[PDB]
Amino acid sequence: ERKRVSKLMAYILRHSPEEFGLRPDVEGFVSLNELVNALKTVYPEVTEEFVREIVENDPKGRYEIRGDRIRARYGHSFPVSLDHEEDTESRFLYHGTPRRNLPSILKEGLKPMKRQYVHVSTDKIEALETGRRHGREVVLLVIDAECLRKRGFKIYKAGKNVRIVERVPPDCITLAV
Repeated sequence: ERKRVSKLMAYILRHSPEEFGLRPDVEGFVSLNELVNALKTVYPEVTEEFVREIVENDPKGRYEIRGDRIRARYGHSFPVSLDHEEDTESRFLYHGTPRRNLPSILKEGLKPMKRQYVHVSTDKIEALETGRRHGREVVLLVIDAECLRKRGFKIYKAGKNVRIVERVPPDCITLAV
């Protein structure tokens, strides 16, 4: 039940709020009341406290509540003005992806694709688990974070391990494992 409701929250908060009549503010927030009411049209037993539980217990840091408003911290496919802190300390960052994507990435770098930002991770396991969602022969990309910063692509702390960055040029990918 938690996972099914969380997946619908991510759909609403990252991709298609307008399908439920919701319009996030410029920071990506909708009111908690609005979200609960939207979830109840699919899952009527859902309550504000069950959503609050999902947010508190989420292992990746998917969601953020500020008072009576809630957003997804990352993953959006519509423009959002996020106020996340910059990651200045990480030396290496990681991105897992199916091997089938590697030829394009070596030419183009990582691109945000359908999302606003490229997503990477401080954590090798999480990076690989993310890649495995997409396919079977996952490669672990090692990314030189200082290479990104030097080129004006600041990295932001979007989640426990999740990091977002405008893009990753291929010169900043040091290894594919």
